[PDB]
Amino acid sequence: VKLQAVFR
Amino acid sequence: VKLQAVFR
Amino acid sequence: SGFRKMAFPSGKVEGCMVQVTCGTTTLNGLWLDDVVYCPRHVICTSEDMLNPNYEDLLIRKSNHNFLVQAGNVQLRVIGHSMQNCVLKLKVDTANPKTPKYKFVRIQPGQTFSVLACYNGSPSGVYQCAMRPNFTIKGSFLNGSAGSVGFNIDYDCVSFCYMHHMELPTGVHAGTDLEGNFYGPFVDRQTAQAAGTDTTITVNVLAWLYAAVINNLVAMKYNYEPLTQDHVDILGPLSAQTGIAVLDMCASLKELLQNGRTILGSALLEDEFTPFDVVRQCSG
Amino acid sequence: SGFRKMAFPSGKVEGCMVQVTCGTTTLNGLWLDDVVYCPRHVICTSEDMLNPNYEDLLIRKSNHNFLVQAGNVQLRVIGHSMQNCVLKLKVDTANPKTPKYKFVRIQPGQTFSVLACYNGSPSGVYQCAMRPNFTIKGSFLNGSAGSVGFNIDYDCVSFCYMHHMELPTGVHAGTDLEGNFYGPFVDRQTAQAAGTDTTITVNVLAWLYAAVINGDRWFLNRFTTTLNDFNLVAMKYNYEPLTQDHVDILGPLSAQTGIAVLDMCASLKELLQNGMNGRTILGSALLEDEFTPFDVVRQCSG
Repeated sequence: VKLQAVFR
Repeated sequence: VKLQAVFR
Repeated sequence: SGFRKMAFPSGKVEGCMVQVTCGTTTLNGLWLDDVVYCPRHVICTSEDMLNPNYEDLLIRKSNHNFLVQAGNVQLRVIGHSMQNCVLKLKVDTANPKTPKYKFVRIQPGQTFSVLACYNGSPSGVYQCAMRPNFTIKGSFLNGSAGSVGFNIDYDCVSFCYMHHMELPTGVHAGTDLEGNFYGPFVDRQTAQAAGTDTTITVNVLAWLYAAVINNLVAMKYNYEPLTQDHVDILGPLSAQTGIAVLDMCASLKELLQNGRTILGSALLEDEFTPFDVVRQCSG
Repeated sequence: SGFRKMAFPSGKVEGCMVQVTCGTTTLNGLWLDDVVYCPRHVICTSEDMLNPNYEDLLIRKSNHNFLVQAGNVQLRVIGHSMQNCVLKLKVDTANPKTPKYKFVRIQPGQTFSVLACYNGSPSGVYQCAMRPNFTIKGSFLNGSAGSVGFNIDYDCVSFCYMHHMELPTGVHAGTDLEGNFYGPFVDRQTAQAAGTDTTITVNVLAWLYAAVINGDRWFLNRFTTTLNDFNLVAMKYNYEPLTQDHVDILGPLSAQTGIAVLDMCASLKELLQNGMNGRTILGSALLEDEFTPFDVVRQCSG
């Protein structure tokens, strides 16, 4: 269950 | 065979 | 002649895709008049995904923590607010490429065109159905959230989807442009899973027709219930073939027994609405 | 995650679609710089398309005979030339939305996106493969001609296709943008039929790799084999022979998955023998061949 923004 | 311009 | 899965010309929507960054978290945004719309989890961090409080996280942030790149042009954010799961960022410039538009919450069964974006750049367009379990079968990687689904009726762009997340199954959930989710999903990385999928009955009918041109045993075979407003919509397509709605509804049974290709497919295809047939076939 | 038939965004092409009228004949044309490109049979009447001579049908015609509407605006035709089966109308006005563009001739096997148009107004976009028989299973109606096929790199539109006609099987024939037809067809209503269509082998193999990357693995086996022997078995289901160039370009996908190309061919073989046993691959109940290695790498990696 992945939030599909880019996290860094 | 059909040419697919409109000839009307 | 010919029948293919077909997206709307994406041009009028590409003009509206910007990039939205909060700290180091980045995703796509929808710039319309003087308002950017974007999934609200852009205000999260990797450490901060499991159980996030968007209302505290939002309070900590000012206009100046929202970076919007619309091409080169950095848009200066001059206002911020949260409606359900989407941010609203008021900006100095109205989008000069803003088309006629309105938000709508589509029903399961209905189809829209998805403009897959990354860093605010349109990457690809494909055709999606809102499935019964309120998921879509997409192609979406990291950076894809804020990607929009839309339909074009006149040159009114009706936005019906903004993307947020993928599920373990390989499918996708998101919101209408009021930030309300489709189905019972929330923007956090807790174990969620989709309802079991039905099959859109009216759409497999509509498609059966489309082949030619080139009741309710459905609980048994996991086909959603067919309705009166569906056989009034399908009307035009039963007239065009001479095969009445119920007439076509007949053929349905010896198919779900032992149904090699139909329009290329050896399965009943339900990702095409009857409007999607009318447009392509006699339209 | 996911794998889907995915078109290039069509914006850049949309800004170049005009309609061309000549007599009561109308189709779509491609407005790049100060030239519109369209199919030449626009100069034909209904009465003179069974057996036309284009080189005079053009000498019989004048700049003023050519109408080009770019939405609201009319465009003044200040020149015309013919090059193979396309007309080049020079116009007083360079297209201010002209994108970076090349013109390319693609191979059988390669994909492009088709912006379908009517009356110069774009209708919808969809992905197409050039078949081995040099046709395309498109979705075109009357007035679709001059609709174009394209690939975008970052901001560079390569035009590989323009639309002319519909063969009597429901499949489509067009030219590159220098007007040379793909395959043995000609723009007149004489008896033409496509050569019997092969399957794009490499494409199906890339499509299997795509399915592995999304989870479906069931069609795999510990069986490996010999190119020549898989070829001998392909030649028996109407698959094109697979070259040693074809193996090389699967190289990347073979890496990412650890499945060696030869191993995937043995997986393809065992499918063709026994079929899919009422199973699915990526939501399809038959082997999809309209997806290039690039098509798949483009969707599955970043």
